[PDB]
Amino acid sequence: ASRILLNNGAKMPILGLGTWKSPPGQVTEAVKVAIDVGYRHIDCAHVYQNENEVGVAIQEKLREQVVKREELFIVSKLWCTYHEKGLVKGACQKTLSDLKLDYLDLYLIHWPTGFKPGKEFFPLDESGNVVPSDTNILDTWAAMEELVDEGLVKAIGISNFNHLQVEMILNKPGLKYKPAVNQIECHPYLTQEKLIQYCQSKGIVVTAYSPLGSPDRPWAKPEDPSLLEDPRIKAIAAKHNKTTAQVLIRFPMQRNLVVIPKSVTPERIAENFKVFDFELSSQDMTTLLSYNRNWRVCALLSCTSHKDYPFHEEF
Ligand SMILES: NC(=O)c1ccc[n+]([C@@H]2O[C@H](COP(=O)([O-])OP(=O)(O)OC[C@H]3O[C@@H](n4cnc5c(N)ncnc54)[C@H](OP(=O)(O)O)[C@@H]3O)[C@@H](O)[C@H]2O)c1
Ligand SMILES: CC1=C(CC(=O)O)c2cc(F)ccc2/C1=C\c1ccc([S@@](C)=O)cc1
Repeated sequence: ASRILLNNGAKMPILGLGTWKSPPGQVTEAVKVAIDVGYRHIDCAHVYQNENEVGVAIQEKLREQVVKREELFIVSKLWCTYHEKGLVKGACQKTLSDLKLDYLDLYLIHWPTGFKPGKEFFPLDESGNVVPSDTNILDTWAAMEELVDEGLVKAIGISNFNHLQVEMILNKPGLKYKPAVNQIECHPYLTQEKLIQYCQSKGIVVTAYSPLGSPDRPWAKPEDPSLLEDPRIKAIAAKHNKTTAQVLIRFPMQRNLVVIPKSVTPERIAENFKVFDFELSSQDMTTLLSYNRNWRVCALLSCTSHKDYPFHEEF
């Protein structure tokens, strides 16, 4: 069952390709291979610094008539330095330009935290803390809504929002378009039951990022755990004649989540897609859920004093 119906009426493929850390000289081939082997959803962001190269791939596959534009589901994200209402459209248009698209299927507020505008993605002061902007979630949301009305994006959503921040938007005076998606970190070590149930209860689809535990994240430490090497998960994969990665990808799918594993390795791109031919039992699902440790690999530790930092709240 390969697409989920969003609250904007569009169908989103439940498996997509992640692109954070995909080197610019490797990501065009990664996305080409992905489309060839059946991916129809690509997760992008301006801050990843590789959208031009992602776009080359998409355009070549459209030109080759491997796929039609309406069959693709392209996602990107508004970076923190563009939260001011007057900057949102230009940020979207830069992403559209780089991706070689005339619309996005989904555009997310990447984080609830606005930063001072400028050339620096992470403008810093002396204490190691980010320089905020005096922007707020609701005004940025209104600017996102304008993108729908101007035809630049088919759906808007959020990422890394806690349930109180989602509630803020849902309670917005004059709300025109509800968020379609909340994209959050989710894997067996950070199972997210409370936030997922909240979002799903509101008709908001959850996308699970870092489903393999982001082993390539640049701040990984040698003592940190590794989902791909967890012998309990290895054992579940063996029972099914699948890889650990395949179990880690199938897991969120069975929770009615979208999942976006990243790879630049052609064999793994193909492996990661081969997750529609097996099912985890309910007992296996509950067992995987039992591995939760509240272990977050993307904690945005330079922004813990920002007024809108999302991870002080329980969920
Ligand atoms: N919204 C947000 O704030 C946010 C935050 C984080 C991530 N995301 C999105 O979510 C995507 C996925 O998360 P992520 O990039 O953090 O990490 P991930 O998908 O959990 O893990 C990617 C790592 O796993 C490796 N890998 C992939 N498939 C494998 C397989 N079958 N066997 C063994 N190793 C495998 C990759 O290696 P190779 O590439 O070398 O094959 C890479 O090192 C991102 O790329 C981005 O699109 C969003
Ligand atoms: C969590 C995270 C992500 C993941 C993502 O969105 O997919 C990311 C992606 C990028 F392209 C660049 C930075 C980040 C980041 C956190 C982070 C990194 C360095 C700093 S420096 C200011 O010390 C601060 C925060």
